Amino acid sequence: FPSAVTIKSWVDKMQEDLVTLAKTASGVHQLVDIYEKYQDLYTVEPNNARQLVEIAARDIEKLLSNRSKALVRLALEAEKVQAAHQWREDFASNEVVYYNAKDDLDPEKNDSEPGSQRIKPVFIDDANFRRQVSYQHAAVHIPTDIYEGSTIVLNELNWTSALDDVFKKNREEDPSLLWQVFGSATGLARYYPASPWVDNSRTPNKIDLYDVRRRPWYIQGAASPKDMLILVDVSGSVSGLTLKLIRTSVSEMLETLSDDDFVNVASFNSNAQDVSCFQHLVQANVRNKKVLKDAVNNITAKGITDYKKGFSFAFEQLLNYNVSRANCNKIIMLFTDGGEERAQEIFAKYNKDKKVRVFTFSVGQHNYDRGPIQWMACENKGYYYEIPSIGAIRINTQEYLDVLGRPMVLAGDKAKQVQWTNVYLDALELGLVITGTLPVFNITGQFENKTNLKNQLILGVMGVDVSLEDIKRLTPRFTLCPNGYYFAIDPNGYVLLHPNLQPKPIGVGIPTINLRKRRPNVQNPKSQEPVTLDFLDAELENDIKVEIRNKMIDGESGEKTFRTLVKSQDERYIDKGNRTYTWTPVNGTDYSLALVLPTYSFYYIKAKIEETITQARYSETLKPDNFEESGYTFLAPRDYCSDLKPSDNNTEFLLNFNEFIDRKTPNNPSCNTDLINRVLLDAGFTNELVQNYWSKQKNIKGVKARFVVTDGGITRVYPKEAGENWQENPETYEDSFYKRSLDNDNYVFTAPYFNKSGPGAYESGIMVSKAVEIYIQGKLLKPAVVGIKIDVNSWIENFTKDCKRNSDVMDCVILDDGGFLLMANHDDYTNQIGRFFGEIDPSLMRHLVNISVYAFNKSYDYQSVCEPGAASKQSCITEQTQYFFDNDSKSFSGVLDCGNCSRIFHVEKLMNTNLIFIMVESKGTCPCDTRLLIQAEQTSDGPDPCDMVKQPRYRKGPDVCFDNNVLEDYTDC
Amino acid sequence: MQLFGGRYDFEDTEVRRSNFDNFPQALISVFQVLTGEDWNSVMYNGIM
Ligand SMILES: [Ca+2]
Repeated sequence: FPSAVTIKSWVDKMQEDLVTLAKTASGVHQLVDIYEKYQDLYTVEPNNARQLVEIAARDIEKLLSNRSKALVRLALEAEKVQAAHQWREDFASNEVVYYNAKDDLDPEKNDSEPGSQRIKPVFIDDANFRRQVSYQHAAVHIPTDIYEGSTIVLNELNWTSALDDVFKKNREEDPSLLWQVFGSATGLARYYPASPWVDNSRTPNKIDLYDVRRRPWYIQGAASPKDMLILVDVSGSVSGLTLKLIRTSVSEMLETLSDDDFVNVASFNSNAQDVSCFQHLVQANVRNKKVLKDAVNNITAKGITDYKKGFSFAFEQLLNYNVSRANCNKIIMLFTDGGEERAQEIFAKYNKDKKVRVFTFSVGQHNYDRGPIQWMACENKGYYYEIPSIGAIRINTQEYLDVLGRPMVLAGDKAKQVQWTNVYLDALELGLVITGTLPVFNITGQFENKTNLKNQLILGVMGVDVSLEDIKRLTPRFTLCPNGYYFAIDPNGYVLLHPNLQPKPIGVGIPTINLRKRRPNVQNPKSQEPVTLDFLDAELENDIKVEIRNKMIDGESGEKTFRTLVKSQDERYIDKGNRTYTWTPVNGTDYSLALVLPTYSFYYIKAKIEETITQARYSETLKPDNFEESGYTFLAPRDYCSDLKPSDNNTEFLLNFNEFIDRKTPNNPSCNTDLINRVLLDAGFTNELVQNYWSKQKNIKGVKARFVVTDGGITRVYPKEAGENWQENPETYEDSFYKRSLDNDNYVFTAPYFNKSGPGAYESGIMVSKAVEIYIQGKLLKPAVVGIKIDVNSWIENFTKDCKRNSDVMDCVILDDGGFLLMANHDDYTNQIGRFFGEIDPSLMRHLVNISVYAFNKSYDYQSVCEPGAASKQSCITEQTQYFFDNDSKSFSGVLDCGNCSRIFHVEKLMNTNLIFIMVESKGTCPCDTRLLIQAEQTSDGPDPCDMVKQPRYRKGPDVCFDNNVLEDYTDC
Repeated sequence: MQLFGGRYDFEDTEVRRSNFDNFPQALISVFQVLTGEDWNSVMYNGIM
């Protein structure tokens, strides 16, 4: 076994060769000098990371304020127009003319049902809507199993017909409004601009189950946060069909809870016990609701009934106050069948003062007494519902928000504040949106106090959408490096804006399906959940980010500079980088906005090209036909001007961009002149580099492709034969290697992918990158990244010239920070270049992690797609592992004793890069292998929420709470 | 009412009206087995 000194000299010569090749062939220094030699085509501007957050916060506040002013108008007009409605009950001679969405578009139907008359709209096509909209009238959605023609439905379609003009004037007052919707308490939903519903009833094969009264925005704007305690009855008498209906009902009831509401599911049969692992009110987010549902589906029925025990347990759960609650509505939902004990004793002993409501559900077709249940219901300010079949569940397990809303109405004008929803996916396929709701009150005879019987309930809820592409336009991120960004936060932790919030639903657990119990034509339902992604679950979690989070949740301003691990774009690496979080509150609302800037990003470059001759000269360079003189050129698809749109076919986009910049003079009337000036200046610099330097040495020994990726989208790969071998993204802010090589202060090797279909091992090469770095006025800058693709063969032969090809005395590998194989010494390893080393030598890798050369961090990805297990794709949680260097010491000598044998190894880190040379006794010596050490997204289900509720994250609640008004009616049951 | 009294606790939505739950409903369920009409289905619920 060679000594330490010879190995050190080997890695010294190897590192020197690699670094000098990359430095003298990529052209780092030359690009630096040409970025520094001009100093007159551009200027250096500062990023005042406080002024930026303030401006963005005010723009967001102003946008949400303009969306608020368009809501109080709708609500005023709706209240006034319904007050003056006469309630006619014969609609034959006076037809109600309206556009029922989800009706057929073939122009020869002419339905005209009794009392109603449809409309055939024009349906122009639109932007800001990925569909066809008609700005002439509002569309109506009526749930599938609600007849359109009932005197209750035909009346809503009468007095709502006077909303369309306020819809129109709101829209023409602010042309960037998305859907406006009035969702009323009779199932209807009247939205504008009209657009055909995505699922017709049975014109396609699939059904639509959309009830505006179950939506998050409606259930939010129709009541105040709750403390529910579902009290299932698992006595022996509920066995049979009653138990099945109780399970389905409890699940469909949980589906009506949001993240501000707290819930727990008890269960009593001569003994009151919890149904799950919780034992106190938990926060009712997607994971806790999943736990509760999975625990309720296991309920069995056996024993005697005892209402006193169950109600003692429920009332004692509703008095904890040692935990975090919503503190607003204390209600008990008793799911039972029928009984004989009303138990006045417990109701006098626990809520003699009537603070806790009771809603009693009597489920099934049985012959038991319901007198006691109705008494419990409408003695404790509650209500009484009957659920005889699976069809009545959806309508009875949602109608208690008519009872909970009485105090909000008796509060009057005090109870009309716009409040914004979580991020969720639009039902008309607009992406992710937030909706702002405001309830609408029923005031008939309000100046003389006539009825006040129908005037305790609301009519509906008025909502208006705000897409997240509307918010991501007020936070422009193109004067920051690929590393800095904006992100906002609820008073709940959940994230509203992030670079890691994707349009997919948040996954829970591990997906399991039983293909052998699903008829092919049954139309399974899909989902309703919001995309509630916590802030600590979008990034890596320090205990300083926990501090920043709990500090910006309670509306504080400030700043904090620290050092953190950042996970690269491709989830394979980790970098120790400095960051600066500066946050502020959004004044009008309860959001908080933060900006993350990495020091070295406090200055940016502003183009100053005004000599139109230089502009035209630079613009000449990005034209396809002269590629052989400048190299394949990609241009990032940013919106430089209003006309052209990102094409996703970058040749299409480059052609449109060139024909645009020449099709309109450099006057730039409607163009984002800063983006374009920067792109053109950048193209000039890059082309000058390519012509003056890469053209002189047309071919080098090891190089395969020399590229430059910079700010302004300009990507240039020199030999066009290598332009077909650029699998990177053209938007330079998504180039993983770019964001990685900006962090590091040296060269970075990107190990290619393995066993993924494409040119990936020998045709392309191994990518090496270094970030250009210039000093203008003593100000650091990193404007571009230069690179190289190293030929594998030349590296092999420089590697061999004691290691010999296919030796069996020892193995000699080269890995990177991340544990990925780059250059081996066995011709079967070298076959699998780019694979994780713990997959081809697990013992050595576990030992390396043990002796503290490779540290690792594990995290969860909550929006993943998986193939379902056994118990097309589903959404799933995937655990991700990432390895990196922790100790900054170079050499590590030792020996692993793998059982009755021992192989000695020596590892040495090639300084000035991120490479580690390992040399070990051969693996054929010891016939040991524990098991592979896989680094890949492993589908998991943790963390266990049974333990997170014992010590939950910080959270602040809404302080407006409308319950317990003393002029209520509560003569209903 | 002893043998099949309250044992028709089936987990489906199928309806079974001829059962032995109370006396007026066990008398009707016995009269029908006595007139030999559809008595072979009152046996399959009792066997299942
Ligand atoms: Ca017969």
